[PDB]
Amino acid sequence: KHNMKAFLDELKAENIKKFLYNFTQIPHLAGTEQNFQLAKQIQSQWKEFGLDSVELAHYDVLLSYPNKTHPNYISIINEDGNEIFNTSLFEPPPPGYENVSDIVPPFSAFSPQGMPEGDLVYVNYARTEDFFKLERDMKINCSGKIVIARYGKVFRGNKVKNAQLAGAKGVILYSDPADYFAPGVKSYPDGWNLPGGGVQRGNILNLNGAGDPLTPGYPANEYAYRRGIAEAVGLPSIPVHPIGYYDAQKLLEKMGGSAPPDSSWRGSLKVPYNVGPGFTGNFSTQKVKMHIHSTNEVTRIYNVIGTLRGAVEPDRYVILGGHRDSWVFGGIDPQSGAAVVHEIVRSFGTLKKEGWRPRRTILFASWDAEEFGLLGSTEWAEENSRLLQERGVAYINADSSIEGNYTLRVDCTPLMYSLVHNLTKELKSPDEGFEGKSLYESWTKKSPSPEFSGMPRISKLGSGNDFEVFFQRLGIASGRARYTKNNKFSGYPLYHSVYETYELVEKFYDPMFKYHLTVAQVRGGMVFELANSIVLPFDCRDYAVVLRKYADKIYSISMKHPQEMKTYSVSFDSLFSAVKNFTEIASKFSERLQDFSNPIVLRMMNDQLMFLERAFIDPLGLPDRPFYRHVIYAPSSHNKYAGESFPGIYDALFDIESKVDPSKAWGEVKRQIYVAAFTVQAAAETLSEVA
Amino acid sequence: KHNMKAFLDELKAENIKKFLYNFTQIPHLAGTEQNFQLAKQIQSQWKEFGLDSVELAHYDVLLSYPNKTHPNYISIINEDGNEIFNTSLFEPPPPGYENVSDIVPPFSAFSPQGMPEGDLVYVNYARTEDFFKLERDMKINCSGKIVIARYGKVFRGNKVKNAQLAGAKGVILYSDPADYFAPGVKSYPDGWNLPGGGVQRGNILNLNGAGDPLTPGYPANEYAYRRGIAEAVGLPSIPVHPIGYYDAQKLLEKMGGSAPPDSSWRGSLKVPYNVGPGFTGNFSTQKVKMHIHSTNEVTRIYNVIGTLRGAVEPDRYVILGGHRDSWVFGGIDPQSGAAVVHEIVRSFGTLKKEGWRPRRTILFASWDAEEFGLLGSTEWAEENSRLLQERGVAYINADSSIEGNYTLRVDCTPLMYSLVHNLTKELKSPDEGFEGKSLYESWTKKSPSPEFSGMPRISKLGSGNDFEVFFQRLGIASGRARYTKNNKFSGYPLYHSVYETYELVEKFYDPMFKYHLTVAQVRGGMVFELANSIVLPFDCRDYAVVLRKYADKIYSISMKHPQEMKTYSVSFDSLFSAVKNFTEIASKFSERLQDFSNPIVLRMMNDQLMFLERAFIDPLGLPDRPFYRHVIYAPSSHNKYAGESFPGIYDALFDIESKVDPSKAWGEVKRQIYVAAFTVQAAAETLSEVA
Ligand SMILES: *[C@@H]1O[C@H](CO)[C@@H](O[C@@H]2O[C@H](CO)[C@@H](O[C@@H]3O[C@H](CO)[C@@H](O)[C@H](O[C@H]4O[C@H](CO)[C@@H](O)[C@H](O)[C@@H]4O)[C@@H]3O)[C@H](O)[C@H]2NC(C)=O)[C@H](O)[C@H]1NC(C)=O
Ligand SMILES: *[C@@H]1O[C@H](CO)[C@@H](O[C@@H]2O[C@H](CO)[C@@H](O[C@@H]3O[C@H](CO)[C@@H](O)[C@H](O[C@H]4O[C@H](CO)[C@@H](O)[C@H](O)[C@@H]4O)[C@@H]3O)[C@H](O)[C@H]2NC(C)=O)[C@H](O)[C@H]1NC(C)=O
Ligand SMILES: *[C@@H]1O[C@H](CO)[C@@H](O[C@@H]2O[C@H](CO)[C@@H](O)[C@H](O)[C@H]2NC(C)=O)[C@H](O)[C@H]1NC(C)=O
Ligand SMILES: *[C@@H]1O[C@H](CO)[C@@H](O[C@@H]2O[C@H](CO)[C@@H](O)[C@H](O)[C@H]2NC(C)=O)[C@H](O)[C@H]1NC(C)=O
Ligand SMILES: *[C@@H]1O[C@H](CO)[C@@H](O[C@@H]2O[C@H](CO)[C@@H](O)[C@H](O)[C@H]2NC(C)=O)[C@H](O)[C@H]1NC(C)=O
Ligand SMILES: *[C@@H]1O[C@H](CO)[C@@H](O[C@@H]2O[C@H](CO)[C@@H](O)[C@H](O)[C@H]2NC(C)=O)[C@H](O)[C@H]1NC(C)=O
Ligand SMILES: *[C@@H]1O[C@H](CO)[C@@H](O[C@@H]2O[C@H](CO)[C@@H](O)[C@H](O)[C@H]2NC(C)=O)[C@H](O)[C@H]1NC(C)=O
Ligand SMILES: *[C@@H]1O[C@H](CO)[C@@H](O[C@@H]2O[C@H](CO)[C@@H](O)[C@H](O)[C@H]2NC(C)=O)[C@H](O)[C@H]1NC(C)=O
Ligand SMILES: *[C@@H]1O[C@H](CO)[C@@H](O)[C@H](O)[C@H]1NC(C)=O
Ligand SMILES: *[C@@H]1O[C@H](CO)[C@@H](O)[C@H](O)[C@H]1NC(C)=O
Ligand SMILES: *[C@@H]1O[C@H](CO)[C@@H](O)[C@H](O)[C@H]1NC(C)=O
Ligand SMILES: *[C@@H]1O[C@H](CO)[C@@H](O)[C@H](O)[C@H]1NC(C)=O
Ligand SMILES: *[C@@H]1O[C@H](CO)[C@@H](O)[C@H](O)[C@H]1NC(C)=O
Ligand SMILES: *[C@@H]1O[C@H](CO)[C@@H](O)[C@H](O)[C@H]1NC(C)=O
Ligand SMILES: NS(=O)(=O)N[C@@H](CCC(=O)O)C(=O)O
Ligand SMILES: NS(=O)(=O)N[C@@H](CCC(=O)O)C(=O)O
Ligand SMILES: [Ca+2]
Ligand SMILES: [Ca+2]
Ligand SMILES: [Cl-]
Ligand SMILES: [Cl-]
Ligand SMILES: [Zn+2]
Ligand SMILES: [Zn+2]
Ligand SMILES: [Zn+2]
Ligand SMILES: [Zn+2]
Repeated sequence: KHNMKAFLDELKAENIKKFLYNFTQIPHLAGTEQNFQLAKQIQSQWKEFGLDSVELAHYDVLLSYPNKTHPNYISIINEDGNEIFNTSLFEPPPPGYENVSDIVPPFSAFSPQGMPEGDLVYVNYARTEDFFKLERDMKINCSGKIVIARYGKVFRGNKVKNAQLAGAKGVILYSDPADYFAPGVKSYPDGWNLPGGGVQRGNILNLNGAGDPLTPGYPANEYAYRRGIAEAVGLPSIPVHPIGYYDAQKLLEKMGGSAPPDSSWRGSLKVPYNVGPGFTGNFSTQKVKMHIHSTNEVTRIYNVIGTLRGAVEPDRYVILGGHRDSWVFGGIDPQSGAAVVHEIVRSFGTLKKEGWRPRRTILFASWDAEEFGLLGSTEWAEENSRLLQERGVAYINADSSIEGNYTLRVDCTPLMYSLVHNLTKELKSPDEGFEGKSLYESWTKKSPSPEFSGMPRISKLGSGNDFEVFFQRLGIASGRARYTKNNKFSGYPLYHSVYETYELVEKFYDPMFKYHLTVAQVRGGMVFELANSIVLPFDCRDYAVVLRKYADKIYSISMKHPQEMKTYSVSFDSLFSAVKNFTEIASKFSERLQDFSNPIVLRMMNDQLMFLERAFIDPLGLPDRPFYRHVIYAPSSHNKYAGESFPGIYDALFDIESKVDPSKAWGEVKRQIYVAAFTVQAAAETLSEVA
Repeated sequence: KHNMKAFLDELKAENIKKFLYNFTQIPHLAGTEQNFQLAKQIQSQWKEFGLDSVELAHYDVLLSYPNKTHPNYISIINEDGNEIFNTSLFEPPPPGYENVSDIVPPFSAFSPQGMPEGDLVYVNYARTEDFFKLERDMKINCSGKIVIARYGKVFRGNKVKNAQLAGAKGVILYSDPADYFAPGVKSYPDGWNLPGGGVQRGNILNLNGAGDPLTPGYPANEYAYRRGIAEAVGLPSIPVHPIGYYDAQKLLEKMGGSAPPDSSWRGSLKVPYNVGPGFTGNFSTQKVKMHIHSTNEVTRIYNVIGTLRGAVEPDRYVILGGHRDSWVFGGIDPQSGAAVVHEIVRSFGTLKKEGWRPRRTILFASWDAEEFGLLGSTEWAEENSRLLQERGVAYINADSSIEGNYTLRVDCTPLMYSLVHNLTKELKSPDEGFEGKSLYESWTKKSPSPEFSGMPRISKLGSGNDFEVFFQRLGIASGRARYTKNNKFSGYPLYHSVYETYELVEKFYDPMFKYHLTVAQVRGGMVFELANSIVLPFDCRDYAVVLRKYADKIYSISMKHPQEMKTYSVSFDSLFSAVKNFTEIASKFSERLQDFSNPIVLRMMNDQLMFLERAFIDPLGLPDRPFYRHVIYAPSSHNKYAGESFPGIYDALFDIESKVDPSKAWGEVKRQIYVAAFTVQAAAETLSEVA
């Protein structure tokens, strides 16, 4: 038979291993010839694997690169202008790769050029609350200072935005061993820890979903009109550069000024973690100078798009997508994901060559330039938005399959919760001690739901990956699954470093490729069910449950301000009424879904299921973030990686006690309650009987 | 049999007459108790006629009314402040209605209050080109003046916007007999002409599609958050009032200053049509003073929504809608339309009681507050946008059925051209001299296409009626049809006057109700075909033809500026390429549509037809007009009643030789060409094979 079990059994750990090795021998930086060659290879292989059509979709987008003959670095400079200490120009390359060319040195993509010189202020993780602590409590002024921040906790672009708005003239990002060095494990190449010369690359944009900074709204095709750089979306206005903890110790060790306010501001280096500004007495005339010469350049990128035409509903699309571009070798990020996609395509192709086709169309995507701001996925979705709007059933992401080997991590829409529970109960756990048990059992044991006994944790989608345009802009039900560590937004120690290699994975993460295989079964099984189940495998009742949880949560935030809610008559009654109505109507829809040979009622009902995520989209977008249109979820305004629920109301309430016109601030809270209550009711009504 | 002929044969002229009489005995002003009672009557009758469900949908929107105890009027005031002439406080009521209560006196709805006093300037029709002529050529400054303008040619709201931006402190609108008095016809009650005491009511908003001025984007339901009046959409900032030509002669006769620039500025009154400013020598110390005391008030309105559930595709909606609120008796506007809708519902109900149901769902709507800015239709569409987005096949409007008795007038999307041609070839002409001939024959003879031999004229949809939200905001294929005169945007003489009565229609327009019956057959036949045809009756190839015409036209406007197109490299190549591609893909889709027992391919193909109008929607809207989202058509920025093609490019090019930064202006032209080329290509691609 051709069923899910046939599909799953065809997946092989050994193939995933072969593909990972093949994808990680040379760097595949977006916009480089090597990454174009890999795109062509993937295209050719997906054709040989059996897909109906496999095309490259190219765009010309703004990318950023260091200048090869004018390198970026940071100095401590004495009063005579002698540079007495310089940060490294590159990470010491790993064993056997010391002769690999075209390793991009560490840099912060999209940093402007500049050579700012000044006094350092240490700002912990550079979070919103860290700047509150500095400015409001400690009375430390960052204006005209160079800020030094440790990576971790929030997306690095939010750190830069926070430093910019604090008046900083430059930002230095570094990896503290508190966050990037697990006690009792060896540094690469002898274990999976970050050495002191390791450095995390990464872009520092604040795109808010825009895609290519020059073409918001429209694909960056051959005739596209581009904004000038001054009007580009999301570029930082101050220079930024990342360094490792050997170099960071040299910058931090001389810091004076005020003591850290408490222990949560202290990392693991042998320094005081003084906040500054500037250095202690003897070194007080020394300064820090950045030298940043990177350039932004419009550059061609290439997505690979593979189609497996559906037998019955070819106009309904289930999409499996993940990126292909990497910072250097991409041993984990993204090739551990891309190798799993490659094997999934191979398995679907094997069934196809035997005469099988999925009920609905499956689209497979190898996205480019994800590392530079989700550019490949976003441009393609901008080009194809009308098709995706009207035909998109679901999107399953496929970045790194493993970021650890402890347990599964799933983030998805509530519409997929039941699908994920049912699928994981039918898969074998790969975990030591759970042989013969289900993946559901091991996952639930290791990552219990905080809400429900005997259920696993499933998180909200935020952003920082290629599902963003599909979910937050277009409102297509989306999900992701990967293996993870026991720091959830910080990344694993070797993230975006030259040390993320095939050997890292094969030696230290997954030598038997069993975790990769389990992730292939989860991602692949989800796509199989979404593309093949007669009734789409979405349970609207699961959205009703979470909407009540999110309403309770946002009401509880507001109720920290009872006097103001009395004064401005701030009521959540409409939102609770909408949620109650959604619960009622969803329950009745579920009964009809169980209770109907009629393909029109089926498809009418499948259309109701498919357009339910779509109904949470507001065509006017969220305030000042027009590309985040989903009213229930958006990436947190303080941390792109985290999802926030009822984001319009959440941001209206955030730090509201600081606003100088409380009448206006609370009016905007009420406006957001109305928009949310209306959207929930309108989504509910899409599930009512149609006439 | 139950087929279109059965439906059409059931329609009766005598019933339409009975309904028109019933709907026009008392005023039905939006927000009044009389109009709520009529809503309840219509609801009850549509239920008895056989509809499955008939509900009222109410909203609380901003309306505007004169103050009953402080009337609006205009004076000529002498230097001592004696008001030596006053305009009328009401129109002399028509015979037998002199005791009707609650006739709203003439006023301009949404005028602010004020008592501005000043010198008059006469501005012809107050069009953009009239202000260009005054300000640029004649060097006349309207700042701080009261402008007097004749009604006609463009929507009165555009006149007010133009006067406001010229710096006017008040606007007086009047009906000139040149535009509102047909030579050789008697004034009401002895014929259909406007008497000198007649006055045209009408709102003067510039909503640009927003709906209720206080709740743009969202329905004005019970919990809605409202803007403050200062942030309301579309309200004028200067007082405005309309008068008849007896009163206008008294204001114009003393005008001095400069002579009218040419004869196109002279109407038919025995005055010089001096442009001013101010009065001739002897009266130069006299001024004009307005006294406006109207109030804006949030008021409940009621739509009636009737559903006839489809037998096969109940989740596909064909909508027949038109307004019910009138300024006074609504003898033509809108009850000549509403009576036709009532008879159409009655006829569909007759088939339904015999066991018939249409294939798709038909929704029937009696909209409220159309006269105050399309408020009822727009609020309901805001409430139901997700349902309409995903399920809306077509919208057919149904305002006034007759505005004359000369020939048919059809405005619609190109997708309906073939439907309209085919239907009119099967209907009998009601015209004298064409007995036994088709309506297509009489219509084509009387209103020949300017493009094609042996075809009738069909115009572009603009706005000024309830199809706006469906077509320009939501992108649902829309059409309208009515009988008209041989002044196309000016209205008929008694438009929005107390004289628009049942007797006006019965005596002077359509005594045998044969024109009303013909319009019922056209509107009703269109709804029948849209709701019943197996394949939706849309021909995508007709859109390809018009897109080329519109591309040629916009290129020709640009080519008035060859040096600038050379300098700024302004190319229309992408737009022509998109149009060529749309033509090719549409031709291939049409072949497949002819060449496919498979209901999924059918419905897939019907979905492609239904979503083709939707594909012309840009979710970012047009510049500064977020509710006009269709890229091919928008209401003209100079005349809400007229449609403009490629409006984004058209407005970027308008008066471009006057812009002080030509580089920026031409850059925006290029940006609009890219948006249009992309949208045309994206719409084309929705017709490609789906996978
Ligand atoms: C959840 O679903 C329920 C339906 O089960 C839905 O209930 C609706 O609530 C609205 C808003 O409260 C009701 O609106 C009322 O409608 C009647 C006419 O039917 C009006 O007369 C009422 O207005 C009067 O009273 C108001 C309140 O005191 C006054 O402000 C006003 O000036 C009038 O005096 C009022 O508009 C509506 O009838 C029900 N519909 C039902 C029961 O079918 C509820 O709105 C849904 N929740 C959300 C968030 O949508
Ligand atoms: C109408 O439909 C046609 C398809 O029938 C479609 O044609 C496409 O045109 C684009 C834009 O011209 C082509 O883009 C080229 O793609 C190749 C790879 O296939 C690239 O190598 C080309 O780039 C080079 O040349 C450019 C121009 O000189 C340079 O600017 C660039 O730097 C490169 O050197 C170029 O991107 C595309 O291949 C075809 N697709 C086909 C034929 O299938 C056309 O775009 C449609 N019209 C609209 C408005 O969409
Ligand atoms: C990764 O695998 C691919 C596919 O097997 C290899 O590319 C092939 O290499 C052979 C030998 O040079 C060529 O003849 C084929 O044309 C290639 N096939 C393609 C591109 O589809 C590639 O060499 C492998 N890369 C590494 C680094 O091992
Ligand atoms: C840090 O790097 C800088 C730049 O390369 C070094 O300073 C330069 O030294 C050279 C040769 O001695 C001089 O000709 C340049 O004028 C210097 N450039 C600048 C910008 O100062 C510096 O010596 C290095 N510091 C350390 C400690 O290695
Ligand atoms: C997950 O599996 C459960 C258990 O099989 C499914 O729930 C059953 O679905 C069938 C078919 O509708 C019903 O007859 C049963 O009553 C359901 N059992 C329950 C609710 O306990 C559920 O549909 C599956 N989820 C999917 C497919 O998304
Ligand atoms: C318009 O027609 C309607 C419906 O025939 C009339 O309303 C009915 O009037 C009778 C007699 O008063 C009542 O018993 C019914 O309750 C009404 N039916 C309804 C409202 O559905 C109405 O009187 C007519 N109006 C005019 C001005 O002729
Ligand atoms: C135009 O109307 C105004 C307002 O009613 C008239 O002026 C008023 O006359 C009364 C009684 O004679 C005075 O008590 C008021 O003080 C006047 N009001 C104002 C505002 O001036 C005026 O007479 C009318 N003009 C004509 C020609 O009929
Ligand atoms: C309008 O009527 C024409 C003439 O009947 C229809 O065109 C015909 O459609 C049938 C069915 O597809 C074809 O087999 C013929 O070749 C067509 N004749 C032509 C193009 O001259 C046309 O489809 C009708 N328009 C509608 C229904 O919107
Ligand atoms: C990079 O630096 C070199 C050497 O100083 C310089 O000549 C060139 O302008 C720079 N390249 C850029 C900005 O692309
Ligand atoms: C901080 O720095 C600059 C001093 O140049 C000053 O303009 C700014 O107002 C200061 N802000 C606070 C809050 O102290
Ligand atoms: C993989 O699992 C084993 C068992 O805990 C351990 O040796 C190793 O630390 C894990 N690797 C990583 C990268 O967590
Ligand atoms: C209308 O005018 C009367 C009489 O002058 C006045 O008392 C009242 O305030 C006005 N009504 C309004 C503004 O609604
Ligand atoms: C017209 O009127 C006012 C005079 O008060 C002046 O401020 C304005 O600049 C004038 N404009 C032109 C174009 O003459
Ligand atoms: C109706 O038609 C006849 C014939 O031309 C004519 O008496 C009359 O002017 C027409 N009525 C109107 C309002 O045009
Ligand atoms: N490849 S990844 O680490 O999962 N995503 C990248 C890019 C994310 C973004 O730009 O939103 C990052 O977080 O730096
Ligand atoms: N009833 S009608 O005359 O066709 N439409 C009204 C309202 C139009 C509008 O506000 O857009 C008018 O033109 O004044
Ligand atoms: Ca773009
Ligand atoms: Ca509204
Ligand atoms: Cl992922
Ligand atoms: Cl109409
Ligand atoms: Zn990644
Ligand atoms: Zn990454
Ligand atoms: Zn009307
Ligand atoms: Zn009207």
